[PDB]
Amino acid sequence: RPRFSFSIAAREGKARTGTIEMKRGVIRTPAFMPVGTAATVKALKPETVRATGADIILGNTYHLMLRPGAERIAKLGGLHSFMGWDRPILTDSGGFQVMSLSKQSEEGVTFKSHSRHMLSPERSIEIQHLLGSDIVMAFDEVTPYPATPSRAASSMERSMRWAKRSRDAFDSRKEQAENAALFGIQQGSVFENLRQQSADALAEIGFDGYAVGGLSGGEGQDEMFRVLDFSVPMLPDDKPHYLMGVGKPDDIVGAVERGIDMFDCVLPTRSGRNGQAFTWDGPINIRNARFSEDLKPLDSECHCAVCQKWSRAYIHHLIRAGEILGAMLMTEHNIAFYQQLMQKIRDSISEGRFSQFAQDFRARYFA
Amino acid sequence: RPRFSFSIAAREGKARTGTIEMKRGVIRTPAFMPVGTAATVKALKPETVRATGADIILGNTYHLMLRPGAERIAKLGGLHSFMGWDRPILTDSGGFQVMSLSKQSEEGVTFKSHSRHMLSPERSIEIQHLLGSDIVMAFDEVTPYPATPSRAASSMERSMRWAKRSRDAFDSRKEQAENAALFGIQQGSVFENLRQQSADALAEIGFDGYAVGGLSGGEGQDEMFRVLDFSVPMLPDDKPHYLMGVGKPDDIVGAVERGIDMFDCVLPTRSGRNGQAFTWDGPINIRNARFSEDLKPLDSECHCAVCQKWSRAYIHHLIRAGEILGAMLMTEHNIAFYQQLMQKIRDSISEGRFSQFAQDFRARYFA
Ligand SMILES: [Zn+2]
Ligand SMILES: [Zn+2]
Repeated sequence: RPRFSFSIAAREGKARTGTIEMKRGVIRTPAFMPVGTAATVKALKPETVRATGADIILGNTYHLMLRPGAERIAKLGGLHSFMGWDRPILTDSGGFQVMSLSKQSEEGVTFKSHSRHMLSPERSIEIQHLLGSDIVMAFDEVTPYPATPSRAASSMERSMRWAKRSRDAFDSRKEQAENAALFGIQQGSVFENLRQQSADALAEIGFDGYAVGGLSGGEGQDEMFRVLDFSVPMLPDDKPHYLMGVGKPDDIVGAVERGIDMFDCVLPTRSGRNGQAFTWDGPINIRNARFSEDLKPLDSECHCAVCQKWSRAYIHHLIRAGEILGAMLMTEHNIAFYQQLMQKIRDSISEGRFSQFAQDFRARYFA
Repeated sequence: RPRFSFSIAAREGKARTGTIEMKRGVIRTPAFMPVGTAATVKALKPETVRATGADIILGNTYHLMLRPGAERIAKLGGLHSFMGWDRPILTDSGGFQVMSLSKQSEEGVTFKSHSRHMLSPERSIEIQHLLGSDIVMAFDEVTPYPATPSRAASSMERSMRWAKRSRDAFDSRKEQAENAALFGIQQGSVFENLRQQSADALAEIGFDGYAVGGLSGGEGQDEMFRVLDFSVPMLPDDKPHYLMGVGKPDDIVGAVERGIDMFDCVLPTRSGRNGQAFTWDGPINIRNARFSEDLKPLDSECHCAVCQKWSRAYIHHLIRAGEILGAMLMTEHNIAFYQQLMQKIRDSISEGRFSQFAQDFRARYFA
């Protein structure tokens, strides 16, 4: 396989289905990436993550650089070997979690662990190298929501300067440039002209893929969709489009309708341990008393191992009791659900019936 | 298969190896039973528990009757169906956890949930029926350690009265009597004559197996072994001998040397989630800094899936980070370790080299 190849096999309106080929394997698009925070997809063995259909996982650079540490992971053979996942890994740059969980300047950011630490385009790319990441995210500056036009512009500008620095850091490391891919991130808040300026700048630098950054931050789905409506067509058509941190099933469906090829989100894992299970008739909270003697599976059609073997009543009990197996089963189911969602999307695009799928999906999910 | 058949295939001194055949499957003896507290072996799917080599698990009646409730489990199809374990299950009577976790009389005990509840020989046996238990423990009275001779005697007497009541409750329920087995429990603290009186009384009532109750309560291994020395030969030779709540590896080895065929204990599960891993060179606490860059498996010889795929360094990280996968891997390893211990014991008895095994095991484990 090549370092990186993205091919589109089929289209319907703005939606695309296809594949990204990388050395560690093929990624089917549109793709959903389970989140590995600190070198683990919570409550699942890597074999289980794969069994659900995941082709790629995400790793959180901020968490890894704190614990167990980037240099340490490299000493130990890199993230894939350390955690037992041998397929592609996308790493974020660490910058988001800096702002939400942890001194800012043109050089980068210093911060204290939730221990003093530093990140910058250079160090970020370096850390992702040390981890052995297959898909490297450029380091950008977070743009809060809402942001004024002035501040959105200043920050987008900085982020494009940081994108160039990311590109150069990445390219100067031969091992990294030969074996990994680099994605740039579009900024500009909700403003069309800034989104265009950002797209243009990223395209001129040139990346293997392009993320739409800065959304799912409080603006709500209508605004997110309106921004996607004009922002995604600005990106190069022949490269992957990644919508960072977007994961409700209806968000995913609408985002694919607007040209997005890749997603990540902690909802299936997070929501799973907390009691929320996804179903084709909408989410359920398994802790509800209504499930205490319900012998049905979490979902009536789901092909996952959990739905083949255990009842709502049992999982209800486990989660009420705070048992680890409850978290394990809920998580496996929810990630499997998401992968079946992605498969149905891929198939429907390939068959030119994605519009009808989106309709059918919503009528039932929000019934 | 029959309701219950115990056959001894080989002997060495007081040690025995053989099999218990029951409707739900064969149990290899000497046997170690992973503890399913509230209808789950903590952090493991039943398929994983089986993969480690377990033939039978234990269920805690006290916990189940509190949550999710005995009647509820019966409504739902019984414990095996509810939790996804289709091999034999031994249930305790609930009485121990009453005294350690929750009004006492000749009738039984009432207590408040850690909701007011009640247990007695009759209700205990009934609850174990509702759960669908394959091996039913008679309901007895706990004898604290230390106990005076007078109190040890009074309580042992009560427990033998309760043993008769257990036997009669069990036999009066045709479904239970035809499909399950009933074990009696020997009491008498550390006193030989009371242990003899108890053995005699149990044998006269007649049970499918006989537990040595009242040990591993603070007396320490030397005293436990001294009591086993005279107490186990008092039990019928042709039925299983169960030592309740005994689980350190050296305790198990010495107990088998004295005639015990069955064990349960929460150490491998409990100790696992807390960081303790069993090895043939002795336990280790994986949280220790010494393991942060150790690429070796938990144990150099262990055949378990954990030791084939992950390093000490990774598990170290997971447990330090409070990740659920750390608990999963530690537990799978420790239960697998215990099952390999039981296998080595079985094989060595079958080959007439158990004495040498016990020697070799100790010299290395306590090196
Ligand atoms: Zn499912
Ligand atoms: Zn192992």
